Amino acid sequence: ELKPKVEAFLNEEIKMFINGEFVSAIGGKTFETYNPATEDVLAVVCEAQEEDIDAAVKAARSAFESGPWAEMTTAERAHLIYKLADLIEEHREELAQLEALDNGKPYQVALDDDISATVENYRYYAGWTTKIIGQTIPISKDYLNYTRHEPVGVVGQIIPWNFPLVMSSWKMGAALATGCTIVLKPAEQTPLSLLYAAKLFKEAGFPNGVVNFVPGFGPEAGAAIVNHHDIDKVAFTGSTVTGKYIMRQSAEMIKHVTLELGGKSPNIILEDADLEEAINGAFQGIMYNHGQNCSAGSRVFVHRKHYETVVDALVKMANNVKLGAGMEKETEMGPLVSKKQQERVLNYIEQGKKEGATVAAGGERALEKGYFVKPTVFTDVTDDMTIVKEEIFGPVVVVLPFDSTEEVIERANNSSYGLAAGVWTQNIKTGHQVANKLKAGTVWINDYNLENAAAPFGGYKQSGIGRELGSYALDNYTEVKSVWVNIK
Amino acid sequence: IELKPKVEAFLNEEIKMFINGEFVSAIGGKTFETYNPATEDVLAVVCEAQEEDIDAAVKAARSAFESGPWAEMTTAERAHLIYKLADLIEEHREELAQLEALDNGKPYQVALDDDISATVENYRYYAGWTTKIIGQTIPISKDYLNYTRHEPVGVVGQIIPWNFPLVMSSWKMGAALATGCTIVLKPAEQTPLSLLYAAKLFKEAGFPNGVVNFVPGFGPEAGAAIVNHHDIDKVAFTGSTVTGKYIMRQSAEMIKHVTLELGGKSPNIILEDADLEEAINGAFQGIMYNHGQNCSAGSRVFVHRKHYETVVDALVKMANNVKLGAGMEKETEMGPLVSKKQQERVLNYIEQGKKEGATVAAGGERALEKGYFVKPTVFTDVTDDMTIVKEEIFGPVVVVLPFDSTEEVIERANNSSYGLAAGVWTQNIKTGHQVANKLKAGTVWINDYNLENAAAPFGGYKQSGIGRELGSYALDNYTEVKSVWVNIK
Amino acid sequence: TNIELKPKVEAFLNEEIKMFINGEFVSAIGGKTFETYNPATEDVLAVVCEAQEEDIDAAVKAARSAFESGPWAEMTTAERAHLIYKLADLIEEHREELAQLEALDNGKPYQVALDDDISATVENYRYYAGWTTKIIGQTIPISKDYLNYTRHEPVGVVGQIIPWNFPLVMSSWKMGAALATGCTIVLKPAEQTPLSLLYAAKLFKEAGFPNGVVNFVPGFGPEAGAAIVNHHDIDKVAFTGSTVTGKYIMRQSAEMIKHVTLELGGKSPNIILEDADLEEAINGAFQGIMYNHGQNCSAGSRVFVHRKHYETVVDALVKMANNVKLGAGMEKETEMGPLVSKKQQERVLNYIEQGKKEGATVAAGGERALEKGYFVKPTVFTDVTDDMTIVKEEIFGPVVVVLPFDSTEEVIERANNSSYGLAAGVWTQNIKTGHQVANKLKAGTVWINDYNLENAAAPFGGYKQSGIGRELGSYALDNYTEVKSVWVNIK
Amino acid sequence: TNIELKPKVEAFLNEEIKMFINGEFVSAIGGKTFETYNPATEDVLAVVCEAQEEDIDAAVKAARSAFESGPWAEMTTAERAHLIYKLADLIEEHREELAQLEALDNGKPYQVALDDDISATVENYRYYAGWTTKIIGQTIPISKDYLNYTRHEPVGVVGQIIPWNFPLVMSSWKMGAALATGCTIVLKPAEQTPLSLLYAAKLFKEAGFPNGVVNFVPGFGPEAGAAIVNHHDIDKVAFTGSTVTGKYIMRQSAEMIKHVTLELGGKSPNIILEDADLEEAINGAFQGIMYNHGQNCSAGSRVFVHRKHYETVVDALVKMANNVKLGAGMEKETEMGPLVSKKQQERVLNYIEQGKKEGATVAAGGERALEKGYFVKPTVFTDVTDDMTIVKEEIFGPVVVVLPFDSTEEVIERANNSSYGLAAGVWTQNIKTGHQVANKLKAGTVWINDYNLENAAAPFGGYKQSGIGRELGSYALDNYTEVKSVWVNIK
Ligand SMILES: NC(=O)C1=CN([C@@H]2O[C@H](COP(=O)(O)OP(=O)(O)OC[C@H]3O[C@@H](n4cnc5c(N)ncnc54)[C@H](OP(=O)(O)O)[C@@H]3O)[C@@H](O)[C@H]2O)C=CC1
Ligand code: NA
Ligand code: NA
Ligand code: NA
Ligand code: NA
Ligand code: NA
Ligand code: NA
Ligand code: NA
Repeated sequence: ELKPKVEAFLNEEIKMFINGEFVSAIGGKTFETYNPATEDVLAVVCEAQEEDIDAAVKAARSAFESGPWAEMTTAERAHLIYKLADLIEEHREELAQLEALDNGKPYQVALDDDISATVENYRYYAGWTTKIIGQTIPISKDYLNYTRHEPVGVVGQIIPWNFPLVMSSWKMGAALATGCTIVLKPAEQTPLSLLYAAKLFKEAGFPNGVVNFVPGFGPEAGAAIVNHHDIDKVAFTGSTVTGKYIMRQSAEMIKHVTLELGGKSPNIILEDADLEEAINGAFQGIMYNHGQNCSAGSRVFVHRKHYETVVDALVKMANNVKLGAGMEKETEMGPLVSKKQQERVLNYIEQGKKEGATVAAGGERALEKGYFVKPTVFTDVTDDMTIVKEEIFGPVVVVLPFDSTEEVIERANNSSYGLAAGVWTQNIKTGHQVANKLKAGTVWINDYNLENAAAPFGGYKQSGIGRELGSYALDNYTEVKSVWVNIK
Repeated sequence: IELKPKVEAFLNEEIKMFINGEFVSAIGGKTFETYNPATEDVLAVVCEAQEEDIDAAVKAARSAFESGPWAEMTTAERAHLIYKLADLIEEHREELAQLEALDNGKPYQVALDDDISATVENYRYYAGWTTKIIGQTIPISKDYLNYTRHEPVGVVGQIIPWNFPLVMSSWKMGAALATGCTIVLKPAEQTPLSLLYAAKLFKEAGFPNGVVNFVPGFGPEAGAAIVNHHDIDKVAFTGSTVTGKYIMRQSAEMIKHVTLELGGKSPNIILEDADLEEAINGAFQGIMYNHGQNCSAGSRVFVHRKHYETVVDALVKMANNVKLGAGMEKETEMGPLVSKKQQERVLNYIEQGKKEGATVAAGGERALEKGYFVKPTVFTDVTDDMTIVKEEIFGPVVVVLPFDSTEEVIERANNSSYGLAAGVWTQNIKTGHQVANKLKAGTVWINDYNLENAAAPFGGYKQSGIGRELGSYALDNYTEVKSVWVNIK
Repeated sequence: TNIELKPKVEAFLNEEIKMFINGEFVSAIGGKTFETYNPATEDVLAVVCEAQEEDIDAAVKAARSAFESGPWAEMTTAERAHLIYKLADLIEEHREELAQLEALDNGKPYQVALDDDISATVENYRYYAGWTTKIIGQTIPISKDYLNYTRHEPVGVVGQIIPWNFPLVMSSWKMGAALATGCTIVLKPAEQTPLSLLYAAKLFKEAGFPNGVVNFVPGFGPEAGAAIVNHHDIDKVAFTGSTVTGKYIMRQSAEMIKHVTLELGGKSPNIILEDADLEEAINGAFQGIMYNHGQNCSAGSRVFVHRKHYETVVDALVKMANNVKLGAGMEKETEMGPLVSKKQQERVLNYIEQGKKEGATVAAGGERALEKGYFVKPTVFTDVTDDMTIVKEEIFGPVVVVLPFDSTEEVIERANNSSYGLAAGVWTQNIKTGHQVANKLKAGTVWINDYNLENAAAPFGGYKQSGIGRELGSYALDNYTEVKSVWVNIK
Repeated sequence: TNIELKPKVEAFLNEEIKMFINGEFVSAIGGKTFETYNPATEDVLAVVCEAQEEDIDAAVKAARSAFESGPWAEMTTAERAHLIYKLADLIEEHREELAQLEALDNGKPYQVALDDDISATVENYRYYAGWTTKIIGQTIPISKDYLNYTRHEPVGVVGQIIPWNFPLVMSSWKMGAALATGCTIVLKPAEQTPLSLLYAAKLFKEAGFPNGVVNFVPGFGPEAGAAIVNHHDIDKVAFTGSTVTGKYIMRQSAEMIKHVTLELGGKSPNIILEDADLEEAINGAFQGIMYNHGQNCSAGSRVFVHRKHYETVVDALVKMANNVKLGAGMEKETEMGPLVSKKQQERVLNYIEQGKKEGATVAAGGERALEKGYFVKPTVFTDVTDDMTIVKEEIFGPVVVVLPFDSTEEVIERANNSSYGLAAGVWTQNIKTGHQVANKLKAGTVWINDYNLENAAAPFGGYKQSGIGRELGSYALDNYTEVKSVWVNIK
């Protein structure tokens, strides 16, 4: 049941946020975001067009070059971010509702995970503002040599629909900590939590233009950000094919890019694993957020000695999953985010059936309505298949037996992807050895799907370029200047 | 200057490629010619890497990265190999400086004192990094050990231009090799000699087979095969902004990390309170160093109105007094440009200048009987939207602009797609740092110009580059950060 | 015209001031109390519980327990960070109260306490709260056979002793860094200035610090102080004060092989070169020594002036000194309050007498001021030589010596010819001179065309006998940690 | 079977061993000399000039001048890096000669001196040579009004005292770091082991070090030693040795507010858990203590064993103990040499006697060995309790105590119940337990499924009474630096 501030918010046209003001599109167009558990329209939103992206970029450029954002001390900047975090925490329940409704995930996990992490991320990054240090370099008695880590300037950010608010925080936390200004676009299907959070940027005291939110569609608002001549740097998270596109376009202006694409991450259960823990880790690893997770462990490699114990257990778990609307207290898994996604993963499940794999559970849709799909366990698979090699992005897992550690490493690494990996073993040497050999940005030994503001994440190979979170994200938003002072 | 015996021996034969630790000819036998730009005579004939050879280099590098000594070796051991390489280059210093003078055209004494000495210092610097490329331990929670590993990216493909051939090979390889990567490297068709000579030293220093692979040839074939290679993990390139676009565009298809150092049109600013004597020398050397074939050349000298007339006079005199000649002639101060193609390209820029109405206060035409030479040139009476004021010429051509206020010169300096470097001349402590902070450029020299060192990073803002070379910074380009979480609950 | 007492201050002062141990406000085990005075009036400001050895022992046991188990030991770094953040928010909420206490107890002007001290306190906790999640060790690539990593672990129970010149802010320098690393604390404010800290204690409780993570033990140097210094179970010591007392602390710490951090005095030089911007340099020179009544480690107590400008600077510092409005801290027109105590006033008056005895000239001030309170007139000495006591020794009063010089090489040699090396300032418009002279001065901090600037992010401390180690900045964290190097065989 | 002397070693020993001060080899000012012995034969190995207080003064003046002016003060970081690298190349070229001196002078087996000590020396200089160009300070973004930056300056003239157990390699730990930062050195080798260092001195001269940058003063603790510790012009001190002497060094340093780095003893525990890999763990336990004849600060002198495995490990260590081939270092079959001196033999035999007196069982060894030279049989004590003197104190001989335990919580408590805290080893195949137990042990270094691993890149040092500070790694550089924070007003 709706919180009064959520009811109030949804009782009207959702404005975009530009130069510190809530505004309609210049051309006046609007679009609809739906509630995926019911298919009804949830809200009507102002539709950012190229001309609006261009007003936003002008606002961001002004805030970066002159005014309080440019003049502020690092402590002052830090306090703004810290105050933002406090405000988000205060509106925690309203934001969790907005995510549960717009995105579809269960309210309680949006609150406990998503919202909670957004808060922590902004607090972490506030801490960095006064610590982005450069170097003094002893080279010669004749010169003072030093580097300055300057903000890159105006940055364009594109956010997908699977962790809407949290992902906005990854991107913004680091960029704002360096002193940049932002032009950010949420996904067409999940613009609500961010647009609601814009009230909190204004209230925390952000100067006008520091952040600008332009909801809209990829090919118009999206592309306007990527192709914009006055945007200094771009960051994107999405499909590998759209990633290729952003990079291609960014080339035209020798523009730095940061991308986090998808994956087909392996979750490995070795013979000496703690089988109880590994099975729960294997199930959560794919099923968390309905499989709508870049780093989902969509390949559970299990040691031949435990294939059957595991495959059984995952089937019983997969059946037990209570599907429902996110705003229902008993819902464990919600629906996918859109009809397009629902089709897209149903078409993977069949494409896989037509390829010869068999279904130990799921493989269809769920409930009377909503963009739902049953949690699905595939069995009898081969490394060359479509469903083994490609990111499905639904709650579908392929389980593969193996007979040697050297084999599982080779097969785990035989992929164009390399976002993440899990390794379950109790042996100290094996766990480090294997994690060392896996070609992925993040490896969890005896766990899976753990993220924190302080630990970087991202892909090797076609899973991305660069890293998000940690100190590391900060380098994406900086231009290093080397100053030499002749003191001969 | 007389040829060294080891140079003579080297040029007395077909110049071979280096792949998998062996000197070899192109698989299909093709060869090409490199010239002596001061004479136009062929200097040597070289084996010509084709796509298939790049394929062989890449497989050798893949194998040396995945298994064998370079993969097993301690950081100390890798470091010592790199240190032994530097000692060897130092030993062959005179031979290498000769090759560079003959093949590139620059004067022998500066190749020795500058290029070859910097190459040695860069490898020594980077050897020191092997044992210090540290990751982090991150305290987050009592229930986990969190740590990062900075792993070498793998096989890296590198393309270097022709203006600082040996040194630029060192910028690239120093950092890559320090992280544990393996290299497929392509020198410019115009200047493959110093690199291919130096290959001997990689072998003798004890590099294992395939750790480094040198494939000379042409951009459209050898270059493209590197850029497009499915098994090359990361690429680095130095050159024109236009080819840079190409490289990044191509790298997109594989989600491949890029490092680029492109051109510039760097401002060199003389403020009113500058030590005008030192400023004049810095202005002149900032453009004329290496015949202007320098990314960071101070190609736009901005001069406070009060001093404009005075420094234009001096740069004109200095221009007209430089001794043009063959690099291997001891009286030479400036050699020719690198190729007929560059000589015409630059000449074309000067014509466009005159035609756009700028004045030629000095130079403006070719020099001597043969060779790709161009007279030092000073353009005057110029304006911000002129082709010559805005575009990288890459020859010994300067454009001199007067200005009236500091806010003005900052704005006009920054009004460019480029942002590689800048010079600021002032004796005031506040003005010098204030102006340096406001310039959009990777490197600013206060009361100096054109200084590089292994320890200080270099690169561009805007369309002058992505990423940095030199210093600790370069290392981040050759690494993949891995975050490991160990549940200890 | 009086600044009106804050109701919460009045309430605080209306009762015995308790100490803080294991999360509770308590009296001393033996019931002793001591008096703290208002140095402007000489009246008693409050009666405060006096910590004895037995009380330090109780605080150390509490701290030990909070470090070894309990929430502080189990909390994530984010959670520890949030505690620090909220404590800085509470400090800010009580900004006026805490500034009135500084003014009343220490003597300094209220507006300065507010704008400087309290605000710096707040920022210092905010800064350090940011470091909690960022205190990182290394992964070291050595060999394929081993995973090599280091951990920067909190050293443990830390003993901290704070002087009286910047009471609250000094407590924050000490505690912010240490708390950021996960340490637990036993801290002693100065006998003369225990109030601001004991009031602050309400705020540590309110923010939610677990029991015993911080422990405040007011009292005397020889009983409470020495008990901290000499305690078998305090893992590390931090101190700021006199160079003589510093020696004692290090000598005692030798017996347990205990890491020590110390910030001691100085005789910092403030150098005006020929090409200085004279108007800015005169103001810097005057504030450099007069700020906080000269009760400042880094005070530019030696003003070196290039021969050309010497007389011009002397005349200006004389006029400025004579124009200072002295008065109580809690009075709005006050620009410079009294010295912290009778003993300190007597100490500086003696130094002035020595200066006169030794042949120096009192160009201005040089005696006590007003009817009541520990006041001393801002003082300017001329006709001094390098071998004089007043030029070599820390006075810790609003007293300055002015010295002319003829060359840069000379001033650098004279500035460095001292046992001290806390700070220096250099005034010159020339880019090369600025940096060259900063490079040559043996001081932990050098201000070029400024003076007395401090920030949470920038380290502070002494060369030579001005100290060991640094406070503030990232640097201050390493004094609070032990480095553990872990080798994991992965062969 | 004797290892044949190298011509150069024979030529060196053929004469009086000179000291090295201001780039030249010279006699003591007062003509005094002392004898260093060969601990396997008890014969005099060489006569060496004995540095007095007057000699140390000469060395300090030389180092001071080298630090303040001349080539070392003007060299670029690359140039100073090159000197370090060349020195390492020279050490490598004389590897056999240096390993022979170590064996002869210290008594350790030649092959070990070679493969270990002398190769670690080389690598240690190569490592620190690489740091020369990378000792960076910070640019700190604080305000648009200022450029804030720090400089990590060399502290200056550093006094270094090194013991006799790893002569040459210890000199390298200390000088590598301190030389990388740009400091100058006054170093003293142990009375008993001056040869390898004085021989090495030729290499510093040959590598091209400027006059005075390194100065070697061999002699005695209470004369040459104390004079370093007490010199007014030495800016920092570093010492390795006994707790008791460490206390003295820190007490003396207090007088000048001088930074101290100390590595003292330990009683390190080597823990074998129930799921350990027993074969690996037994070898590691045995080597953990027997390496270098037990003359090792980090020696696993307390072998803790899980009850299940206690008797198996005891029998195994008894058998290995009695199988070691004792002999001269210069004899090819030698596995363990003598102790360094009659005095050290008398001390360890004393300890063994006390062990027997307090009720412990000598399961093996426990007496002297051979007919001449300072040998002691590898010894294994059982039937031991935590409060015995041999369990608590550092023996510094090839003596070990074996103790069973029944829970992991118990062994952490017993291992940590010590004033020492140098190192620990943990043997277990479980990923969780390894890290957990490593995290809870209070030791500077923890090896998981190994023991006695050292590397230039990894820090080493003690918690508690085992020391202050760290050596090796990037960390060791901080000990040789003074941090200067520069503020440039750019308003
Ligand atoms: N900042 C700098 O240091 C440099 C800037 N430039 C800029 O470029 C201008 C023209 O010179 P130009 O050499 O034509 O510039 P390009 O950018 O085309 O070439 C730069 C280098 O890249 C190689 N190359 C060319 N095409 C490809 C390709 N498709 N794939 C991979 N590699 C390729 C060339 O090899 P090859 O020589 O074999 O053809 C050359 O060594 C110069 O006047 C200057 O403005 C050029 C060089 C360096
Ligand atoms: Na929606
Ligand atoms: Na990639
Ligand atoms: Na050529
Ligand atoms: Na008081
Ligand atoms: Na000191
Ligand atoms: Na001896
Ligand atoms: Na200690």
